[PDB]
Amino acid sequence: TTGIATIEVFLPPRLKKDRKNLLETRLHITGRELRSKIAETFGLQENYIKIVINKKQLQLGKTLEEQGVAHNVKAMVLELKQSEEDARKNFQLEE
Amino acid sequence: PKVPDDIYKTHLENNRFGGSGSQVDSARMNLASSFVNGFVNAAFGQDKLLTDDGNKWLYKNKDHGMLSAAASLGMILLWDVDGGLTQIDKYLYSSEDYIKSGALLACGIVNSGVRNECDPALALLSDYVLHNSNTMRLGSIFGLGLAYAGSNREDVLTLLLPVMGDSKSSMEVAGVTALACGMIAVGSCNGDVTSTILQTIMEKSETELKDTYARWLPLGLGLNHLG
Repeated sequence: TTGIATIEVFLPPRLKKDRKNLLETRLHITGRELRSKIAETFGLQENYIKIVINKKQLQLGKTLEEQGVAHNVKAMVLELKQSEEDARKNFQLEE
Repeated sequence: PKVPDDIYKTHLENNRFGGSGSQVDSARMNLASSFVNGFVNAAFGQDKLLTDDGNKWLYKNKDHGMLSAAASLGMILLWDVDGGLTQIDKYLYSSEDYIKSGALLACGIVNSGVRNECDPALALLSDYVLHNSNTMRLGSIFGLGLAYAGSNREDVLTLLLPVMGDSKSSMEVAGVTALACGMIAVGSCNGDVTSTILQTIMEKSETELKDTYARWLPLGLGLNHLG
C-alpha cells in the first residue's frame, strides 16, 4: 500500500513499554531514518539500537525498500552498549 | 552470583602447595573455570566476574578455549533475550575476529529456551552462514541451534542445505551443520533433511570417513529420525 511499512518493533524489557509496537513509516527512507523514527515513536536511542528486518539486519546506507522492510515486518530493538560505528571504532582501537 | 573459587571451595581443600600451585592458568583449566562460572551462575542473568571482566578473561584462552569462554559469556544469562543480546553485542564486536564465533554461541545460548517472534538469530546468521572461516560460521550455526532449538523452521533448513552442499566448509563445520539440521527437526523425520543427509552420507568417502569427526552424521540422521 503506497510503499509504506507497518513494521512491528520489539522493545527490550528494560524499557517499560509495550513489547510489540506498531510503527508507521514510508519505504524510500534508509535504515538510519528507520532508527530515527523508532527513537521518535518509542523513545530509544536511534544509533544505540540494532533492528533486524525480515530475517535480516538493518542497512543504514540502504533504503527501506532495498533493505527488506515490508508491511507488518518484525524487528528487534537491540540496545548496543556502543553505537555500531562507535562500537566498531572503539573496539578496533581496543585490541 | 556464586564465584568459581567459592564453588571449588579452595579454602576447604587441603592446600598442600600453598600460594605456588595455583598461579598457573593453563588453557584447559581456564576452559573449566569458564564452564563453571557459566553453568553455576547460569539462568540468573547476572555474574560478578563474567559480565564485567569477560574480555580480559577471554583473551587468556587460545582458539577453542576462547570460543568456549565467549559462549559461556552468554551462557551466564539464559532466558533473557534482549538483555543478553545487549550484554553480548560488545563481544560480538570483539577485536579478535575469532571471538565472533563464541559471541554467536553465547547469543544463541542466551536465546536458548526462549523464542522471539522476530527471531534475531536468523537475521544475524543470514549473512554469516556462508562465511569462509570455519569457526565463525560454526558459532553462528550453534547460536541458531540453541536459540532455535526444535523450531523446525523451513527457512533455516533451506539455508543450511547450501551449507550441506558447501564443500569448502571443514569437517568440523560439516558435523556442526549436521547437528544443527538435526536439532531443527528433532524427532520429525524431515523428508528434505532426510534426503540431504542421505545423499551426503552416501556421497561420503571412506578415506575422509575414517576420521574421528565423521561420527556426527548418524547423529544428525537419528536426530531428524529420533523417536
